[PDB]
Amino acid sequence: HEHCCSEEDHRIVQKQWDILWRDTESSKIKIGFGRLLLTKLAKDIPEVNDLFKRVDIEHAEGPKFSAHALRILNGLDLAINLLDDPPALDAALDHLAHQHEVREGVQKAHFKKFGEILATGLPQVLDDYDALAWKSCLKGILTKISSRL
Amino acid sequence: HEHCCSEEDHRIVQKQWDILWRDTESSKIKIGFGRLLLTKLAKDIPEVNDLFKRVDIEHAEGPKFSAHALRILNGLDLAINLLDDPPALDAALDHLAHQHEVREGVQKAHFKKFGEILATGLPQVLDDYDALAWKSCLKGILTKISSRL
Amino acid sequence: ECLVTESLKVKLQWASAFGHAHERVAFGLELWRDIIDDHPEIKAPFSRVRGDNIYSPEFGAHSQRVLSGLDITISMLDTPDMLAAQLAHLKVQHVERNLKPEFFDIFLKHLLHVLGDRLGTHFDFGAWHDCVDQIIDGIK
Amino acid sequence: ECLVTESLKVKLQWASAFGHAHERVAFGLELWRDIIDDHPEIKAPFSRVRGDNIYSPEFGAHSQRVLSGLDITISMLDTPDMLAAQLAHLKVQHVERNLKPEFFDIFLKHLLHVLGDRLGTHFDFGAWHDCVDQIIDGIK
Amino acid sequence: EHESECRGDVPECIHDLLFCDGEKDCRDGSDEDPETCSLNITHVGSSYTGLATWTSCEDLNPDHAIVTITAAHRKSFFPNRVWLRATLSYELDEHDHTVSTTQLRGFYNFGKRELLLAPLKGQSEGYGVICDFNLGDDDHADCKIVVPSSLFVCAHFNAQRY
Amino acid sequence: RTFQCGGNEQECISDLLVCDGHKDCHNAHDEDPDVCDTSVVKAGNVFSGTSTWHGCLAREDHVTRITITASKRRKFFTARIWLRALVESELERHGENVTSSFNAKGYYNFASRRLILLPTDDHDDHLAVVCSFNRGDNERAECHRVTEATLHQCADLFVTLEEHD
Amino acid sequence: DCCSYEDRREIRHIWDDVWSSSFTDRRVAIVRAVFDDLFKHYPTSKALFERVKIDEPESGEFKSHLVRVANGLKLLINLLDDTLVLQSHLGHLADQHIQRKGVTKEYFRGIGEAFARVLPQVLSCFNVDAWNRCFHRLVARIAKDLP
Amino acid sequence: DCCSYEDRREIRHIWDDVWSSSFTDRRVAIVRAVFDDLFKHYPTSKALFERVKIDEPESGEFKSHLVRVANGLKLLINLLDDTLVLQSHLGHLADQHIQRKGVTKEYFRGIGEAFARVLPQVLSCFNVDAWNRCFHRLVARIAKDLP
Amino acid sequence: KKQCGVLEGLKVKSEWGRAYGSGHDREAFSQAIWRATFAQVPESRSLFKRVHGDDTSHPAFIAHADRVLGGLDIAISTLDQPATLKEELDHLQVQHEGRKIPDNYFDAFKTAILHVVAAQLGRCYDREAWDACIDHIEDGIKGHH
Amino acid sequence: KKQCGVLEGLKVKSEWGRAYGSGHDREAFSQAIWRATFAQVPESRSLFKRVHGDDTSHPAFIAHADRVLGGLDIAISTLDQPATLKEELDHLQVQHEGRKIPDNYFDAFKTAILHVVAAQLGRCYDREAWDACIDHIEDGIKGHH
Amino acid sequence: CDEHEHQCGGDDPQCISKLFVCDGHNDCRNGEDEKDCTLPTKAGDKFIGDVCFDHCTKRRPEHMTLAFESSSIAAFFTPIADLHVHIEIESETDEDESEVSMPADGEYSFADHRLTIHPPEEDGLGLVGEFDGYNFDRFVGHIVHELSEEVCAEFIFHRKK
Ligand code: HEM
Ligand code: HEM
Ligand code: HEM
Ligand code: HEM
Ligand code: HEM
Ligand code: HEM
Ligand code: HEM
Ligand code: HEM
Ligand SMILES: [Ca+2]
Ligand SMILES: [Ca+2]
Ligand SMILES: [Ca+2]
Ligand SMILES: [Ca+2]
Ligand SMILES: [Zn+2]
Repeated sequence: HEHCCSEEDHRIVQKQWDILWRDTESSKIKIGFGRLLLTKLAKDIPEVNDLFKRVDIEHAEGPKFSAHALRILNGLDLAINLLDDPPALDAALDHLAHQHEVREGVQKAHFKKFGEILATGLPQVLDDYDALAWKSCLKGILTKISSRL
Repeated sequence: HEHCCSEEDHRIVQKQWDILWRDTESSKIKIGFGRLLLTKLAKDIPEVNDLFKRVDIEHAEGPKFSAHALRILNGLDLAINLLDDPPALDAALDHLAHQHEVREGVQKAHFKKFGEILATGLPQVLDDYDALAWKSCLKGILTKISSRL
Repeated sequence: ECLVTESLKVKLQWASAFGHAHERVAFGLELWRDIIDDHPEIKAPFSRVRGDNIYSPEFGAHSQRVLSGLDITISMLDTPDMLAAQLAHLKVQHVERNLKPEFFDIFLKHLLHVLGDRLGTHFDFGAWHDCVDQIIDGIK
Repeated sequence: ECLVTESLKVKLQWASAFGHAHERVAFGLELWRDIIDDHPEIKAPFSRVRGDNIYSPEFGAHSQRVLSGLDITISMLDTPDMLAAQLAHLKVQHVERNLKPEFFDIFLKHLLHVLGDRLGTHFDFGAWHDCVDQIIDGIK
Repeated sequence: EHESECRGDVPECIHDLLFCDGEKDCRDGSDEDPETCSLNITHVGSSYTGLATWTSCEDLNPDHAIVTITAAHRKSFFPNRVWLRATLSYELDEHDHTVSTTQLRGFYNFGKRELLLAPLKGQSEGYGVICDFNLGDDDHADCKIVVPSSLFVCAHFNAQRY
Repeated sequence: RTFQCGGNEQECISDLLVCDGHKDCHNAHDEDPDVCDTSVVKAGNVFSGTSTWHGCLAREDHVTRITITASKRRKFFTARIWLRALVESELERHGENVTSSFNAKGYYNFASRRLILLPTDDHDDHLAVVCSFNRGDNERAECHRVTEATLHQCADLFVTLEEHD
Repeated sequence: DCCSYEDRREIRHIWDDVWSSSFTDRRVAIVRAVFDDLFKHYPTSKALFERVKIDEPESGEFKSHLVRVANGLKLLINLLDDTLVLQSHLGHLADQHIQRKGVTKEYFRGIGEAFARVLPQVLSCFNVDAWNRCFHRLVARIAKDLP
Repeated sequence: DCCSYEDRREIRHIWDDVWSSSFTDRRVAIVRAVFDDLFKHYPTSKALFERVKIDEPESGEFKSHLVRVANGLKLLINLLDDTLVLQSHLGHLADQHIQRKGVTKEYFRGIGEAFARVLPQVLSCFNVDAWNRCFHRLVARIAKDLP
Repeated sequence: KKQCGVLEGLKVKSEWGRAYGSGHDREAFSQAIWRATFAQVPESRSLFKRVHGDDTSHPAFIAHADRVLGGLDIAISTLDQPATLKEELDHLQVQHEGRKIPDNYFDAFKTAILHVVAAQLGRCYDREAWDACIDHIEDGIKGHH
Repeated sequence: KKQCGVLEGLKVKSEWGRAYGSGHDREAFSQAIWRATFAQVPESRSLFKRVHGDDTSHPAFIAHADRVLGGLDIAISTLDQPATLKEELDHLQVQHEGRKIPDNYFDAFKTAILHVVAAQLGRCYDREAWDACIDHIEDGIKGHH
Repeated sequence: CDEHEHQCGGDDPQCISKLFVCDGHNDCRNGEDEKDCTLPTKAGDKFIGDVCFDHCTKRRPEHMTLAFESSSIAAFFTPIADLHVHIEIESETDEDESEVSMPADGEYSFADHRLTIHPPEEDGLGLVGEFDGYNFDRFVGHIVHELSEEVCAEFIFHRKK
């Protein structure tokens, strides 16, 4: 239970997640990627479309949503970049829990799915992907984030 | 006007010009090369044949000329090898100017041509050639040599 | 079909593979050599750019110009309006010559073979095939 | 004919060449690529394991499974009773498909070509040819 | 590997298994002079500490590591090695001060001047530790917390004695 | 870009804390007075030495004279000493002794004991100078003339603080 | 119950000690010794291998089998650095056992115990826990649909 | 007015800062911003690009153009280490502009000024002189017969 | 002295990429910035009482910091997409309105950022440019000028 | 405490591989072992009077030592082939019967081996296992238990 | 400094050609190239070498004495002092017991405090000892193949005082 997402584990994740932000046009990427990630979520579970209604998910390319795409995708960044400081990461995530707690409609099963999606997506943009390491870490993150619903 | 044939520039020229003298039979090379260089000059401008008459240019393979081939080609060496000591190089070249001044018949247009020839020849014997660097340096040299005519 | 990720992947890998300065000429050369040895029929249209001697500067130049265009197209996979236009523009510069549409199918075969070496096992064949293909058909 | 030394030689060289972990996938990949480019007819039976995209994980898996078996056979060259059995076992897993016996003659051609690169001039071609051959016929 | 140089003026190399065994093995006998066979390091109660900064086996942010010797005997007929037992302790939570304490077994190599300890086998399978005292004296060492199994470096800490 | 702490409690610190006023290292070596002696680059200090050229100029081995003009230290950000300085180069050109000098602005970083001096936009194209005081003291430093862009090294320059007597 | 990267490294080494020689002999005796422990505990399973002639221990038809098992394990471990491929072959390895009528989810948990009892005897410095952890992750996926 | 090797190195770097992303967006805005400065100073030239539809800035038929120009420049710079090839493509680049009726020797000297005014704004640490030097050598050869 | 236009944006957006960095550099970059901010206006510590503003090194705050720069990232990272940026800024604007944050603080926080960034980038860094853009971004969060 | 069975054999056989080593390590490994043996029972030096047992560093003895380990190698290296081992042991048995070698010495020599091997292998080494096998090998040379 | 240049040290370094060290002209600003020109191995002196790594000598001897017979410096080329040396050796086997005193020429370069002793026997083996710079009572002596410059024997030589 304590061997999940270990130093080496995340040291890896971190390294691999960086292959992404090598070029200055991170925005275009983060957006496109996050956009797709959320879309593919609403695809498999529609009751989501209503949750992201507030951010005009109806218009994927709409700034309203594009901004959102960043915020989330960028939050995942924060999570990953704090992997090497458990107490901080903890706090950082707990905070994310609360930001999701007051958003009724969002249930655990959503994250479980988003996780599966994220796990099938990453390896499509990263040539070097270590499924084992990632799954280990993503789990810890996604869980702590939804631990309030 | 002071960025022509800079330290890096000639450091390069020098390095590339050395690819040539790796084998002990420098004579055979210097000669053949210098021989060709002068020949190809008389080819494009015949009034030259009369200048090199004194050294039996008529007999390209004739020792009389072969020796000459060296002297000249070897002078170019001196020039190149003193590129990293402007005052010396200067003096060394000025001297070459005088050795050409008292040789009537030799006009500037000759050097301009010899330069173009030299620039088309070098890259034929050197696999690694940096046209820009060389042209920069060869210019400075050829000019200072003919600055008396 | 080249969607959003399948592009970024290529856009990214192209970076590492292609490279910068000389590293490129090397790439181009290696590429065309493998292509011409497989189908010497191509040395024909490349007559204007000394295709007989691929190591020559004349051809070297060409080689580069080519890869460059490829760079452009690849850098436009995300924006359709520009790609569709760019591709159409390239088709014209080609159609004007006896070009067996299979030549491109060949070019592609090798471009992948080469990137394969350069990138190694990480090379996302899928993404490239689906993506570079679309670029060829727009010129074929 | 693969005697006692001619085996140990291969058993040993296989070690250095094949390698460990990733080093292997790389080998497998390089191998199959060269094979498929030479005879694209093979992409056919490899349809189950995405043979169109050799860089895919599906095929990658396969690639490895193969080499592994090859490892086994090679590690049995010294013990005949096990080899004869193992080989027979492999023949079955293959016969069930339209497999031109020449395919193996091809596979061998490349396996040697590749080991050639990996091992260099030390590569004991003789030993391998005499020895790996004996493994193929038992499956051909 | 498996050899260390004499401390004499002549940098001769002799096998580790030969230092301090009672028989002049080095050209000059440097492998037997006291300045070499000093037990100063393996003295009972000896303790070395530094700041462990982990690079491979635990969340933990730089914390204090302490490898201290708990008992050590030298079999009369086999002097080459000073078999011993020690304890490796490193802070867990810098705030509530919890701290891990694994018991170790091992020896000290006169040749390499290296302390090699591993867990006693059967106690939560913790870590081991390698300390080189090649730092010049008997009080400074370059310790590295390893994983017994592969001696793979879990973390590193430059230690001092006291 | 990181600061190594005391040889006993070894640990890395970002030079944005190099010497900021808050104990960041376990041994606090990142606030140890001797690490942050402002005197290294006290205004008025003068460093001279020979500049041997091997990269971007056909200059004869001449001397350079870096002299600190001024030095501010933001009270809300101590990790850096901002400073202005005067770089002179007594070199021989066409004829006799000339002097090619220029005004510079830059900073001093305790963590690396690096002193970076860039030209005050002097559009005459001067090579930024860079010194490291890695020599065990605050008197001597190892410098190089470089292009502000690539930081490519055009020349080697070993300076020494001039005595005031 | 997570196979850490460190643990993988641990195993990627532990293995290099059992799978040293390129000669069957060793690996055989070990894999065998493993099964003997499986059969002494879940005798039932024994019958499953009549196809390979377990009644003839030194048969060769069976020895070869043992090797294939060994090598199949080797292949797994030697894939721990290429996750994605491992994840696939790991599935393929399941299917090869699902079509083998009579193979329970239990027998696997049983062979797992086997190694954990054998390995610690064939080599020293065996991180039983680390092994156990990553072995379970491997087994779980193999016999997910096996029971 | 000589493009030194050092200068080449300077540029081979300066460029790596503008031509960072493999996404059009950036390079576009820059090359555009460059032309906008060419047109604000030599408005005559504007007409020359009706073929690519400059009247439709966001057209795409035009954006693609900008890119081609950008990339054409990129290709040049990324050739500064292979002199001989550069010297040839540099010619080929001329011919592509000589056959473009209406392109003066002036317009080039004008776009040169353009960059020298734009670049220093899109990135810091721009050796305007070094750029200027090697850019002129490039331009000169391109429009030697253009006037 | 300059407005956060097209180019000046690209410049800051790029330079920010280098200064921001990742991993520990980040956890510090933010650290440094906040220390510089609070050092300027100790009064402001009272606003982050909820997220341990008393101890800049407390995980809670570390998170907060790293979380703040996060937004700033999105902001800067989109200075070339007015449409989107607009949104992010507006979003932030909300998370802040309500808190009595004087233009006094924002000013200090900008200064902080600038000084740290300058310390991090060494030589290649345009001050005016950043000033202009950090400003434009802050304006979008206050609503003022 | 354990018998030299199948596995315990493989273990010793493997560990021995590492401890034995080659070249100089060997010339010493043996050296160390003998010194440890003679130190225990100086009485035994008298038996190797023929091969300069007086000076453990004399070539004659060096040979002898390196020669002895040799047999021990064959022994251990075949603990997994009872058939063959049996033979080697028997062969040794002969070269030894006749010499008044008390079970007392063999005991010391085992101890020696064990202590040195442990010193050489550092951490990965099962004592019981070696004890058990070195024993089984010695028994095969004495004839006793 | 470059391959064939001498470093003058000090708080302000300067590289000059090794052909200038101890030549009579003040080539270095500081003067190093001329203030330390004392010849260590001068006529009469004897040096005893203790072996510690011998993979080539014909005798693989325990020691090796190095006697300096004569030494003269050319008045016009101070940078190199020519030496005449006898390399003595005390061998002793089972089949015999030999003694040797092979004579060889050699020079000492103040340029880098390195005395090169030309091969004594026609087996292509010569000695090359480089001095500390400040010691002069102990130098590491490498026995090499002149042609190749391969090291195959190291002896620590001490001045027999
Ligand atoms: C690990 C991935 C996730 C991260 C890191 C994450 C991050 C975020 C962040 C930063 C916000 C914006 C809070 C703010 O600034 O006001 C947010 C809001 C939200 N998240 Fe997540 N989220 C993740 C997964 C999910 C999942 C699985 C769901 C799906 C039901 C979800 C549903 C929402 C909703 C509905 C909002 C409200 C957005 C709005 O209207 O403002 N999130 N999330
Ligand atoms: C950079 C290339 C050149 C170099 C370095 C060079 C060098 C020399 C040298 C060393 C001499 C011999 C002086 C002596 O020892 O008495 C010489 C003589 C001469 N050079 Fe050049 N030269 C060069 C180019 C030219 C050109 C372009 C011309 C063509 C008109 C030219 C015409 C002559 C003539 C006519 C002589 C007289 C040779 C004789 O009869 O002795 N040189 N040059
Ligand atoms: C997908 C890859 C390809 C791209 C992106 C591409 C791009 C280019 C470009 C930009 C030019 C230079 C036009 C100019 O500036 O004058 C060019 C010229 C040409 N291409 Fe392609 N090309 C590709 C594939 C092919 C293939 C398959 C053939 C091979 C038969 C081919 C034959 C030609 C020829 C003959 C020329 C003109 C040579 C000349 O300038 O004399 N191209 N190509
Ligand atoms: C001497 C080298 C060869 C060896 C040792 C070998 C070994 C293997 C092994 C062990 C498998 C995996 C069976 C399984 O676990 O399901 C396999 C499958 C197969 N082999 Fe081979 N093979 C060799 C050569 C070939 C050749 C020449 C061909 C090429 C036509 C071939 C075609 C196949 C096919 C089509 C499969 C089944 C793919 C699937 O699982 O869907 N093999 N081979
Ligand atoms: C440690 C995990 C295991 C691995 C890695 C493994 C590996 C293998 C392999 C490679 C094959 C041979 C496939 C072929 O070449 O056709 C196989 C077959 C089989 N396995 Fe496993 N196996 C494992 C555990 C088990 C367990 C626990 C049982 C249950 C008793 C089992 C029962 C079988 C049977 C009966 C076959 C069929 C053999 C035949 O008749 O040819 N396996 N296994
Ligand atoms: C900095 C140097 C310049 C570069 C590197 C450059 C590059 C290019 C390139 C690559 C093309 C496209 C060729 C094709 O794909 O068919 C082109 C076309 C052209 N260039 Fe330039 N150019 C430069 C300067 C100029 C200048 C100063 C003018 C004059 C205003 C100019 C006018 C044109 C025009 C009008 C075309 C035709 C575009 C069309 O209608 O397709 N160029 N240039
Ligand atoms: C351009 C600069 C600024 C940006 C981009 C910014 C961004 C942020 C962000 C993203 C949050 C976290 C919101 C959440 O996830 O709940 C935040 C929170 C906050 N900001 Fe700002 N902020 C800026 C300037 C300021 C200033 C000047 C102050 C006052 C000194 C300030 C005071 C706060 C406070 C008190 C919080 C909430 C703390 C909490 O969560 O308890 N911010 N800011
Ligand atoms: C398992 C342990 C032992 C092994 C494997 C062993 C092996 C050997 C071997 C191979 C030889 C050399 C035979 C030859 O080539 O002529 C030898 C010789 C001998 N062994 Fe042992 N031996 C062992 C224990 C002992 C012990 C305990 C003693 C008594 C202290 C002993 C006394 C002798 C003597 C005196 C010789 C003959 C010396 C000679 O050649 O003059 N051995 N032993
Ligand atoms: Ca000793
Ligand atoms: Ca850590
Ligand atoms: Ca600090
Ligand atoms: Ca001198
Ligand atoms: Zn200056």
